[PDB]
Amino acid sequence: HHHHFNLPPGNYKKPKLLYCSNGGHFLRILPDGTVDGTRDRSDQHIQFQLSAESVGEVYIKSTETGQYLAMDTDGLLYGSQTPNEECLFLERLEENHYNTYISKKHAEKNWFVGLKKNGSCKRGPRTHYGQKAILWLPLPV
Repeated sequence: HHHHFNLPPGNYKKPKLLYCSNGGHFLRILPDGTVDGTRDRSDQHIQFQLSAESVGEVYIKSTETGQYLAMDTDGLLYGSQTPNEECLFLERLEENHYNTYISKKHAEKNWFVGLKKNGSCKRGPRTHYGQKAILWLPLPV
């Protein structure tokens, strides 16, 4: 392992919203596969169903479009129609409170799922431990 194994409490029984502490945005995957953040709580594309592959490994799937959150070879997030190796994330506790999601594929590079204060996605290499951009709070739908 290249990372710790402090896991967050909670389960995957129900869908959730993923709120980024940084700019207070909800993660969003639009129909065309575009990923970004929005403050609009009434958005129909901010609801996600998380599921565990192995302990601590998860898929993040849009309940509205069925698209899986994924990070490509150059670190950009995108919505995938089918589950693949780029869709697996290491879900961990951070700052004893928040949830972080590390690309499994690029875990050695410490590429995280994260949003900038303006709600745009951070590219893998631009993320790192210590940033507010990578801190998530899972909320009930």
